[PDB]
Amino acid sequence: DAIYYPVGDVDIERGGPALEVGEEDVLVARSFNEEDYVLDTIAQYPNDPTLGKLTFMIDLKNQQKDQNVADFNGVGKSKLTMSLGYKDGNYPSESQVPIYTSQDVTAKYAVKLRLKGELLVSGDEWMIDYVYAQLASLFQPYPPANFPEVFMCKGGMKLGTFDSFRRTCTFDITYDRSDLSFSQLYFNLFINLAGQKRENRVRLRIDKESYFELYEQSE
Repeated sequence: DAIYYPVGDVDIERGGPALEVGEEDVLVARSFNEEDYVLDTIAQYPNDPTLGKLTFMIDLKNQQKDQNVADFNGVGKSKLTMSLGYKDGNYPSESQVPIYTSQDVTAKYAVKLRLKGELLVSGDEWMIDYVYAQLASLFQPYPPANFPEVFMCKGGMKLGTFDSFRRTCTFDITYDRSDLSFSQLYFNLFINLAGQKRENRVRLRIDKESYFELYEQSE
């Protein structure tokens, strides 16, 4: 009966080729890091103590903003948000938050990013059921392979390397493509853990090499 949105070993990349940034292109957003940081948050469902499943997503952020661009939601520390419930993998509307918001339909965009780090569950009573990174003009479109709105989707062993028990996933992915159109741009991790308990202490290390850049392309 559950609304359940798994993505396995998927590797989707869309867009024009890597932008060779020229004099007329404009950097409209850039975030980066000077050191590693770790998100460390207990995952659990309020109001439902049913054991065995934790579905959550990560708003992906970097701590430094390029001082020549406007503030944007991709600046800060990454954070974890539970799905609507144990049997509902959707997210509340108020949590469906874009990294960047466009104000001009005619704009064409290019993105350069690196996402490097590690997801770790705590202890030995949980495993990673699925995990994927997604850049898209929609929030959690499903199945993502069916949407041209999905620009980058990297899941499972296409996202990173797991330990023997799938307690950890260590990743280092890049994306560099152009000619993108959107109203709103989303950059997230979508995760589900399966296990024997009601909660887990979840850690996500974002390595200092992680960064995000957005260009408006010269027409």
